[PDB]
Amino acid sequence: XLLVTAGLVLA
Repeated sequence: XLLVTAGLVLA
């Protein structure tokens, strides 16, 4: 995906 997380950053 294109996200905004911490911590991993996933698809």
